[PDB]
Amino acid sequence: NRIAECDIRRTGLLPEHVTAFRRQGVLVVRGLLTPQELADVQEAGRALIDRAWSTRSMEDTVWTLEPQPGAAPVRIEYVVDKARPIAMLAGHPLLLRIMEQLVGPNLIPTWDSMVFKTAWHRDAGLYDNAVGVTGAGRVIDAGIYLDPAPEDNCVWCIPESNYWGDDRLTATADQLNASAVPAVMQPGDLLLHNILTLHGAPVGKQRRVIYFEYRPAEVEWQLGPHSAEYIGLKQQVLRSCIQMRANEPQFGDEEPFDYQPAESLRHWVDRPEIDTLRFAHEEYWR
Amino acid sequence: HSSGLVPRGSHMIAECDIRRTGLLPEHVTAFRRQGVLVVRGLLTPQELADVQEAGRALIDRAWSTRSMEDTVWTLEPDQPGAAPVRIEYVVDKARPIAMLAGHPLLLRIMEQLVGPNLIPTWDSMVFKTPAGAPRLAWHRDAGLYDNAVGVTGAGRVIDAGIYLDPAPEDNCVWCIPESNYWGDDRLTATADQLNASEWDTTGAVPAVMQPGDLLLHNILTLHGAPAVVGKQRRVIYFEYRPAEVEWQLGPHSAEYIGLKQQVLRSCIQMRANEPQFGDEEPFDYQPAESLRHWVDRPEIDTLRFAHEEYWR
Ligand code: NI
Ligand code: NI
Repeated sequence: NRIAECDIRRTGLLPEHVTAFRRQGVLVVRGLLTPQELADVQEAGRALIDRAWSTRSMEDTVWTLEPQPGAAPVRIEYVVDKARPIAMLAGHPLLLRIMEQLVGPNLIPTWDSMVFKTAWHRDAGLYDNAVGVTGAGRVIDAGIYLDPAPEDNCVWCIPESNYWGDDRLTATADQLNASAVPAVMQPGDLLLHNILTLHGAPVGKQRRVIYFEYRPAEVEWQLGPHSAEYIGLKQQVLRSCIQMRANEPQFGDEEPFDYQPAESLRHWVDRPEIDTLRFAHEEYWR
Repeated sequence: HSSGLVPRGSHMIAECDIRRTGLLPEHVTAFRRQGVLVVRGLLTPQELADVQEAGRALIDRAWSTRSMEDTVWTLEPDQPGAAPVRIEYVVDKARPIAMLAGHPLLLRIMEQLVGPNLIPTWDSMVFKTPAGAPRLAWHRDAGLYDNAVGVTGAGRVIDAGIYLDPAPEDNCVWCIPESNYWGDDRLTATADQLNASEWDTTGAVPAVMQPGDLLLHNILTLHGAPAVVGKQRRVIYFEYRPAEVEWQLGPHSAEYIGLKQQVLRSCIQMRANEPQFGDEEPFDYQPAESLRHWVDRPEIDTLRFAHEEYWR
C-alpha cells in the first residue's frame, strides 16, 4: 500500500493527509521548496560538506573512520547554526504549518542535521509505552531532500509499524536485517516520518537530506529526553529562524508561521536572548 | 320549433460551524491549545427531536423504577427528594442514541482529533434537577494516566457533549482554557482555591449552547458549573480514546477495545440503513491493522459493556 502524497502548494494539508500520516507513520510532501530556495540550500549544503573534507575535523561531524585512507564525513550536526539559508529553512512557514497540525501548537525543534551517506530501525528518543505516547505521529522527522532519491536508492518504510509492540518490532527488524514502500523523492520534496516507523535503505550516488526533528514541549517537559531548560532555548531558536526568514525579501510574500504555544509552555523569556542556534544535546540531557 | 334560448346569465471558546465550513486547521489548533471547542449545528432539527424524545423516555424510566442500575442518584431512591442525575449506557438503551453514536460528522471530527484508531468508551446522559442543582466543583475528568499532560494534554482523550437543552450563560459549563497543560501542583492548588471560595468565573470561559450543538472538551481541562435552578439541562456524553493508548496504558482490559470497535461499527451500520440518514456519507472507520480487534470475539449481542467488568 502506497505512501500518501501531499502536493502542498496545490491543495494545502488535507484531513486525508493527516490521517494517512497518523495511520501509516509516513507522508510524502511534494514541492516544499521554491526553485530559488532549493538552490540556496543546495549551495549551503555543498559548502558545508566541502569544508568538512578540507578541515578534516570531527567537530559536529560524523566520520566513517578517523580522518585513515577511505575515511569520509557522512553527517554534520547543528547545521542550522552553521549556514544562514538552513537557519531560514528552519523557519519555513509551509513546513511549520504542517508540523503544527501534526505535532501540535507546542512543537519545538529538537535535532537538526544534514546526512550525506555514502539497517531497518526506529529512530531514538524512545519513551516507555512509546506507541501509547506517540504512535499517532507526534515526534516527527522532517527529511528535506537536496538530491533525488530514486527507487534504486531511497528510504523504505513499513506502514503502520509505528503501532507495533516492542517484541514484534524487534523480531521483524532482526528478520529484515539478516535477510514495504519507498519514498521516491525529487529535490525540494519533504519526507515526514514518525520516529516509531520502521524504516531503512538497501550501490549508488551520494545523496543529501536535511533532517529536522520535532517534539511537543509538554512531552519533553514531562518525559524528556532533554532537560527542562532546553524547551525555552529551542523556542527562541524557532522564533529567531522565523524572524530571520521574515526579514528576507525573497520571502517577503510568505505569511510567517505564528508560533503560539499554550501559556504555561511559553519559556522563551526565561533565558537571555540566545547567542547561538546550537544547543548540544549532551549538555541538555536528563 | 324550439327557441333554444340560453338561460339568463349563461352563454352558448472557538466555534466551528461544522455544516458551514467543515472542521478547519484553526479549529483543531484551538482545541489542542485551549482544551475546548464548540461545534454549532451538529444535528439536523429532526435528529435533535428524535434524540430529545429518547432522552425524555430514559429519564421517565429512571423515575418509574427507582433502580440504581446504571443510574446515578442524588440520594438512595427510597429517600425523599432523591433524584437521578445520570443514566449510563444510553447507547444500548435507546436506538436513536446508538445511531447518534455513529453520526459521521461527529466521528470525522473525532478522527481528526483523537486519531484513526479512536474507540468509544463511556457513553451516558447527564441532566440536572430543575428544582435546584448543587454547584459543580472544578475538576478534571478521570484519565487514569501517569504523566497525563505528556500523554494527552494535546487532547486525545475527549468528551463529546451533545446538548438536548439550551445552556444559556446563566446556566452552563465553564472551563479554564489551556488548563489541560497544567502540572498537578498548579491544577490541584488552583482547583482547591476555586472550590473553597464562592462561585467565581474569572479566567474561565462559558460554554454557551443551543440544543443540537456540541461541546468538545479535553478531560484535562478544568471545568465546573454554578448552582442553578429551573432547567433540566440534558447532555449526552460520548468519551473517546485512542486504541493504542488503551492497549498500553488502560484503563480498560485489552479485550474492551475489540468490543467497543464492534459497538462503533454496529452503530455506524444501523445509522446507514436508516431511511432518515440515506443522504449521509457514513463514517469510514479504518484504524491501523494491528489494532483491528473486532473479529477477536464472537458477534456482540449488546451495546453495553460495563467498565468494571473490563477493567485492568
Ligand atoms: Ni532513521
Ligand atoms: Ni466533568
